[PDB]
Amino acid sequence: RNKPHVNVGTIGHVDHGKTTLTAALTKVCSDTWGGSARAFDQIDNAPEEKARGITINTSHVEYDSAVRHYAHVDCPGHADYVKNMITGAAQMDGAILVCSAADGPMPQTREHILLSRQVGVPYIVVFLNKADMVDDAELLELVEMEVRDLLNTYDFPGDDTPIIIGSALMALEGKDDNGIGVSAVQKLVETLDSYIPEPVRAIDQPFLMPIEDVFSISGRGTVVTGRVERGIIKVQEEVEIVGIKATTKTTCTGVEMFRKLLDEGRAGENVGILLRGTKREDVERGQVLAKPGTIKPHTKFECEVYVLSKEEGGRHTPFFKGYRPQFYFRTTDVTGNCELPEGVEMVMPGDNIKMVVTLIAPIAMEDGLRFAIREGGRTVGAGVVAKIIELE
Amino acid sequence: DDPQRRAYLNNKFGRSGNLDHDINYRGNRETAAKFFKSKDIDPADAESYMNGLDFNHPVRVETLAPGKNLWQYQSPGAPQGNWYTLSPRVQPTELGINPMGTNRAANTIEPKVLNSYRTTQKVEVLRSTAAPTDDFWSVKGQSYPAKGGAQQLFSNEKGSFG
Ligand SMILES: Nc1nc2c(ncn2[C@@H]2O[C@H](COP(=O)(O)OP(=O)(O)O)[C@@H](O)[C@H]2O)c(=O)[nH]1
Ligand SMILES: [Mg+2]
Repeated sequence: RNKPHVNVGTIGHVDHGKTTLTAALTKVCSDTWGGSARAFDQIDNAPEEKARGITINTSHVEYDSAVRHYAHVDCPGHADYVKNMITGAAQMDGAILVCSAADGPMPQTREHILLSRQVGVPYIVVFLNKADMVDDAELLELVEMEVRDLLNTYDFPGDDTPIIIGSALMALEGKDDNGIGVSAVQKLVETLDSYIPEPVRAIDQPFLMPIEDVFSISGRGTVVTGRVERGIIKVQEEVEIVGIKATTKTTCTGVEMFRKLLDEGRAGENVGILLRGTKREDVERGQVLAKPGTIKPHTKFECEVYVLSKEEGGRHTPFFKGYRPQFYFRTTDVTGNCELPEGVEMVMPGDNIKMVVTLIAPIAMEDGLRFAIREGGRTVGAGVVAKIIELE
Repeated sequence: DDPQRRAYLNNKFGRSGNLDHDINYRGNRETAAKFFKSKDIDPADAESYMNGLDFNHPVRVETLAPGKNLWQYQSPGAPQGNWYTLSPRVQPTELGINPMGTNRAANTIEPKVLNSYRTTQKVEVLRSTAAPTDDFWSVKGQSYPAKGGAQQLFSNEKGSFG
């Protein structure tokens, strides 16, 4: 059978049954659709992942359905979820919000929904855990309406959102009394198959390549070198130079990899593309080559940012309203102002906040784009474009 | 979704209006329970202590450096309590406690005296606003209702504080 990969994870409050639901998922999928089961204790004892930033205790597991292959992520604590979500360290094409029905919604639940909205998690399936401890169905109905209200609150289709009632523990221990056990988790996986759409492949995305360097020879021409992030660039294709200054229109006359001249340049490849009728004064760093009308430059945008603590190499001092840190976008450094959220004027190193950044130069950007925040060239924070603020 | 039934459920199960409020409520209660389990004893008493905490206002766990001067009302000749107050100008009723307490050996009822303490070590404390509770303790016959408007501090590490 052929099954495509899909990235998911468990999010919710502490002790609501995230890891338990993970172990239940791998167990039930192993017993039903086949595969290798995983251990609760192994996942709970999440090993440190070193990444390129702050150390995040993250557990990766895998389980196969009838038609899909699922890569799942779980974290012990809320901080781990903050660091893991805000940074690119974990990509989720779908999120599984597990909420204890016996305890009801909790601060980290709503905060994880909010973070899912901000960081760009596009779909959320809700698993109402601990339904074995509740005899009154009316409570399940109420909590359902509550989580639906939370989803509707943060621009998630809570009215159409699939909510599944069950118990991760009762499902893991293989009893399935009533409808709560392995049947419920099976319906969860099936729901992952039916509700969460298939991820668009990076080679099928519109073309996007951050210009790393520019070579110009007066009479001969100018070639721009860098690594292709998305899509494929072909010879004689029209492309847009976006960022820093006014968007320009050009045509790719040739693709060059090392010595070789190629028919095209695909994503992941480090290439140099020749631009027709262009000059070095026209092309700068940080600008990107893109499919026409797929990207645009912006100066002012709302984003979610995480400040590095003193231990992980961050600053020793909080922020102000007039803070002007450096912002690292793809391949460039750009100075930009920052506006703090309402009611707050001081943020300690280690916090995550909703910040409104106003750059001094327009950068070709999209919603969900992760970026860096640096001081004196060294990373002091990391963020992600929550939403572009239009000026019209 | 049709209302009224949502109202039916909210009124039935305790819920009061906006969800965010009850969420913060639950979060604060959870924080209190977590503190009580994490630091020393967590038996039956934890619940009674919990009754004394108001969770509508935020109750947060905090770590206190040494040299911080805090004070507490205690009955004459009574052993050091676990509760403390930040400011001396706080009325006893505001702290969820009776203005006066029982005095052993004497066996007499006497006004609680404010005592001044300093931190000799770094100690973990549970910040919280007092709930309006009935104070049957410290008075054998009198049960005393308390306004409970003021902030409180809790630490079972008496040696660290006293
Ligand atoms: N009684 C009961 N307990 C449960 C159920 N599901 C999970 N738990 C408990 O919840 C605890 C927390 O597990 P979990 O939330 O998955 O760990 P986390 O991912 O690190 O937050 C576990 O120790 C389980 O004993 C359930 O259906 N019934
Ligand atoms: Mg866990």
